[PDB]
Amino acid sequence: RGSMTIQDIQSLAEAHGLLLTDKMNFNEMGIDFKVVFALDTKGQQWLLRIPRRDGMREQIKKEKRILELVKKHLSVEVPDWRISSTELVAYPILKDNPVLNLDAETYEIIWNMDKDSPKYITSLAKTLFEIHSIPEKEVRENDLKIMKPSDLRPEIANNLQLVKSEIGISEQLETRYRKWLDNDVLWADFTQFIHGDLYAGHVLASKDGAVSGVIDWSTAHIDDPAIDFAGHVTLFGEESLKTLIIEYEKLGGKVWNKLYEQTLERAAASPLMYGLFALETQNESLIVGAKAQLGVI
Repeated sequence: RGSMTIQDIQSLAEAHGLLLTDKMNFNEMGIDFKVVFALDTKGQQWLLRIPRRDGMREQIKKEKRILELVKKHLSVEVPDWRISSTELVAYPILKDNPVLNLDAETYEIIWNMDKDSPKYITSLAKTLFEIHSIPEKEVRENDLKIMKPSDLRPEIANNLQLVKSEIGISEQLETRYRKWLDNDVLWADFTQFIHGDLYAGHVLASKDGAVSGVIDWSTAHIDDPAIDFAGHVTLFGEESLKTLIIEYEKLGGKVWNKLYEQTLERAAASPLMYGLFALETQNESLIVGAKAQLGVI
């Protein structure tokens, strides 16, 4: 970006009680945050998230609350936000690398783990169980979004009609979403605390596939549990999804007979959810990417 120097970053961090070496890497793929991998003067590795624009205070305080809450309930590491202002978010680096990363240029998937690892399935299922176990009372106490079963279909109906109007959508994708909305028996009669964007990019694991951490908690709220399975089906396939649901159930994960079906519809609905995102932001580059996934390109 060249928007700020290492000295500018050292000054920001020092102002929040963090003294940084001049050894820094950048990740500029984030639309909301400039990301920095930094070293403090004791050799501790830090992740800095520096907001790209003003107005993100509510977003940052909410994620802070979410991390404080999930920290009490998960066996795996989550970011420990020791700094959290409108100017800077900072946490010490966690134990393991993400399951995959994206090529800086092309956004090609680079697997850090053997995708076929069954230790990924057993450990991911345990984490899913602990996240989904987080009590509603505690969620309400933290002023987080709570979607009830009866809220889900109205909301997605409104998303469909909005995205069709503003971005456009293929006849085949629109009819799949309409059939999904009318297919009552797919929709669970309970909602649970979910990560809200749980896919391999946000899961930290050893090379053998043992999940040790989960990052990027900004989207966490009470909603359709199937949202937390959707990101698995794309990258790992339907057989792997079946193995995961079974492993989840064995732990006492609350399922229904159509969780499988709902997950596939949720995954097939990524282009609609990206439509929504790209539409709020108003970034023209993002709207064009949306059109492509929605099949109007």
